[PDB]
Amino acid sequence: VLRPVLVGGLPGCVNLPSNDDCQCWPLWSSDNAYSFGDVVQQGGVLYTANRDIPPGTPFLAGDWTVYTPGATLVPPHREDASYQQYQAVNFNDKLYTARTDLPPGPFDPANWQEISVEGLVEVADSSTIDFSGDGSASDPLTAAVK
Amino acid sequence: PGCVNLPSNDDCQCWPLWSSDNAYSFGDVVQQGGVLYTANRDIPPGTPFLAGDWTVYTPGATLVPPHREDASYQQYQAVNFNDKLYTARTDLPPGPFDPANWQEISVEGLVEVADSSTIDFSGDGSASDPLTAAVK
Repeated sequence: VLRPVLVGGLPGCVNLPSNDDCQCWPLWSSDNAYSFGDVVQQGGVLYTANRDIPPGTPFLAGDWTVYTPGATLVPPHREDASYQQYQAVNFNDKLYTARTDLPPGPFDPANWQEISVEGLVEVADSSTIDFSGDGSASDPLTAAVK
Repeated sequence: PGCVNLPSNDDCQCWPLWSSDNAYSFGDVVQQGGVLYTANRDIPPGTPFLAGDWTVYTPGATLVPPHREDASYQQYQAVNFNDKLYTARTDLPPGPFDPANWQEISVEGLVEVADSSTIDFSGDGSASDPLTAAVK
């Protein structure tokens, strides 16, 4: 129900928020180059990059990604980023780590650390009859021409 | 200056302050008691500040938390399950684990002791750089 309000009694009947907080994070703008993994605000939501963006491109939704500080991402290998030392990345489903600061370019195994473990490759022979064994017993290529 | 007509100019803060009302999702960041913490699971509103759900935040870190059933995950988020490394295929809602979504495995790359046959030669150890190349 509506009830009167006296003089100066306004603050009791209504409450006011606080002034606007500072935009501590930078603001997206097409006049800036961006490297892999930077941070920007746009429309009240934080975002991060996925590739070296040259200035002038509009805000393509395919480039950026939502930013959630508590997550751990392992993006698939890409031919555009500028990765940092000890940077994780997925290639052909194989984990890897950069060795130094890498400028863009095609994948080059010479610069990426790898972990290794022995395995047991499944083998069938078909027209390469007698394909059998693996690398343990030193018999990975038992096959012969059929 | 007595301007009640206007909102009260308050101090400026650049990190969300915890509350009992705001709903949080796995990974959100809050400021509590002058310290920064991070969520561990989707928290419905009204819950108190249970100490078993918020981890101390340290930006330089890098974590691989165990898989859960009450979390929301983004594409390519990494999780540990049965002592194995998994990565999500697409953003997921809360739910039990299933191989369909998560990347089957993240693996390393084998090595092998090649055998030279009498008809065709073998490769070079199957390492990512020297692929196993055979000739006649």
